[PDB]
Amino acid sequence: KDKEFQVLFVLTILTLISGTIFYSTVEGLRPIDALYFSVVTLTTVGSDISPQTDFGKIFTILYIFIGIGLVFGFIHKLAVNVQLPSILSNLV
Amino acid sequence: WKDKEFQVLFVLTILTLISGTIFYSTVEGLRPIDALYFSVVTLTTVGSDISPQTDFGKIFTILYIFIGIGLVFGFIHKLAVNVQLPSILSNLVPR
Amino acid sequence: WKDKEFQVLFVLTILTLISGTIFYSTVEGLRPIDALYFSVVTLTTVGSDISPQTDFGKIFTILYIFIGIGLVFGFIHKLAVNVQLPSILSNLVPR
Amino acid sequence: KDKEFQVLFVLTILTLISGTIFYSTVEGLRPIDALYFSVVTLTTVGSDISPQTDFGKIFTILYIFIGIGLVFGFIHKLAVNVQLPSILSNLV
Ligand SMILES: [Cl-]
Ligand SMILES: [Cl-]
Ligand SMILES: [Cl-]
Ligand SMILES: [Cl-]
Ligand SMILES: [K+]
Ligand SMILES: [K+]
Ligand SMILES: [K+]
Ligand SMILES: [K+]
Ligand SMILES: [K+]
Ligand SMILES: [K+]
Ligand SMILES: [K+]
Ligand SMILES: [K+]
Ligand SMILES: [K+]
Repeated sequence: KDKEFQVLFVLTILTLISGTIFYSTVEGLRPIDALYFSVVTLTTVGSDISPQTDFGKIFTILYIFIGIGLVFGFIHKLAVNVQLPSILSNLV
Repeated sequence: WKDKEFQVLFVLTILTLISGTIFYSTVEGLRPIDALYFSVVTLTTVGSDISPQTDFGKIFTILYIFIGIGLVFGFIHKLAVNVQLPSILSNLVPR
Repeated sequence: WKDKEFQVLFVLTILTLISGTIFYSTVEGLRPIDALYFSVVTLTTVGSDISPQTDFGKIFTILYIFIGIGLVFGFIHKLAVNVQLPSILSNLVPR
Repeated sequence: KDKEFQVLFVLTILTLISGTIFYSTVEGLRPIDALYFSVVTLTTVGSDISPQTDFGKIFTILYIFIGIGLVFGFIHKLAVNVQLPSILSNLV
């Protein structure tokens, strides 16, 4: 029972939905490719493509500053939840 | 204005991004918007789909990376703790 | 063996990298060494020069990123504090 | 006077030298491009190329695990030293 995790999850999903909508409508990517671009951008993995429109470039700059902190907060909380069963099985 | 460290990191981040925009548009021939995009994705460690083509560009980018990552991520951290986190919390209050 | 959290993160990291090696060599057709390279650069956030071409590959990679980054960086942190830092310190002692 | 910073600097330079030597001899890159590859790898910015030899791929995997922590420790210490004059000029 972790409302902090639940809220971070919601915020992450909503942020990825917004990017998917944006890149699929403004940059003309298939939904899966718009989601992929959004994910590799906010996780800092990085893309092998870039936006073609000035609007898309500006959006991506702002999207990084809006979303990078949240995404890494979520990744951290996710890691705690995913590794804890193994830690506890190896402890008590 | 309450957190002076945040104020400094913000100004330094803006100046760093202006410097990169000027550099890449002059030396690497990018349009200013593409030079700003390149600077942002580089200093946040996202990475661009392109890379510098000139030796000057490569050397500058190495130095810009080392100095710039620390500042931009210091700014992102302060933005998260001083702006985004309080805004999220406020927006979760039932009214 | 003294730090059980480090032990768990190490094993989980190895299993995660084996899973990626198997996945990318089967679904994306990469040689195993290229699948391992891709998995490593992806989960450390370095990023590859390539990207998945199949929709299965794209979906898997999104999930692998979210689960894998946290584990691999947990491992890197533990490796730094429990192995690399004590080794550096020991190697700086005049004898 | 910061021996911690001095040591991190030395370790970083030696690590970048080793990568420059490796990628310029094994992967046939010009020195500047071997240094660039080493830097964007350890800082996690990422490269638009990859090693062509199996030896180079294996080396890069190990190089990441050997060097990423040190490089980020250095980047942090560098940031403290670079921003402190501005903070202090804005304070005392
Ligand atoms: Cl178990
Ligand atoms: Cl422009
Ligand atoms: Cl192979
Ligand atoms: Cl001053
Ligand atoms: K990338
Ligand atoms: K690329
Ligand atoms: K483009
Ligand atoms: K990239
Ligand atoms: K990165
Ligand atoms: K890359
Ligand atoms: K990257
Ligand atoms: K990159
Ligand atoms: K290659």
